[PDB]
Amino acid sequence: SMSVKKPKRDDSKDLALCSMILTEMETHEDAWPFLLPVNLKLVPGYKKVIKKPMDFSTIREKLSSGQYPNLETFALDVRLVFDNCETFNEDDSDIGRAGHNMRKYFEKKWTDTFK
Repeated sequence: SMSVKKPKRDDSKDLALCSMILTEMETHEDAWPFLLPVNLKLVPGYKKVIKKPMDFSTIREKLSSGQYPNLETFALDVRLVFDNCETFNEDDSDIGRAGHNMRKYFEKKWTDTFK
């Protein structure tokens, strides 16, 4: 509350560490469904059904240009990529399995780096 603060957590390396995690996600073999925005002219249903599209390139541009105020807003966009994938793709598809694998990979790096 006013003039009463918990001790200051060091957040000065967060930007660098989220960049490293994102590099690792970009270079995973199962990243291919997620590297670029889904083409809304060529994929029927996507525009109407997926209210907030997100992809790794879009996260990388936001990260590089100071559009994440803190590490939690970064994790929300990464998880959005996987939540959108589950909304649109069957679990038993290559893309559906890719998304489960990537979410697992991300969540371990997130815990090991910050928790």
